Amino acid sequence: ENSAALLRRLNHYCARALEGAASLCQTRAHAEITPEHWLLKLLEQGEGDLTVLGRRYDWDMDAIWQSLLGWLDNQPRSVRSRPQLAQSLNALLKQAWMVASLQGEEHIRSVHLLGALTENPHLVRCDGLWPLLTLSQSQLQRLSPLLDAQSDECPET
Amino acid sequence: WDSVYASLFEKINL
Repeated sequence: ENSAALLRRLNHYCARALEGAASLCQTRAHAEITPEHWLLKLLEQGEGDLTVLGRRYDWDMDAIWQSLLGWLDNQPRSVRSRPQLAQSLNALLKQAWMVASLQGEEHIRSVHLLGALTENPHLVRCDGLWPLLTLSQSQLQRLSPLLDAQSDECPET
Repeated sequence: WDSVYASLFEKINL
């Protein structure tokens, strides 16, 4: 794969969202970090690629956000320790890296996770994520100039 | 070698 090597390939935005997802799992306890735990924090955070795509395609960001929170509520609780990465998140991490690397990128942004999730809609279980799965990666590839113009996932200068 | 990648790593690889 491998798990630790994939994480260092994440950009600042996605890494912060996963850290915040890990913090939440630790408090909710919450055995593993699922893509939904991460997607929740990605939306929660900013005007990231998902927020920009959400706007230009008009997604009920409230419903998605609400749907995610409701799913995370039906997540088995055990002991408030420190969490593992779910098989679904581990697989998403590998597919998103495959999407990012092929595009000549150095880091994985939320649109690469969306590109991975688009050809792998089974990695997510939460029903309210269907607007995220309406896009194709040929489409998301074309939308790159728009994403650099409005998203916090912005490289520098 | 980010100050922030380490903070993420703090959490459970197994």
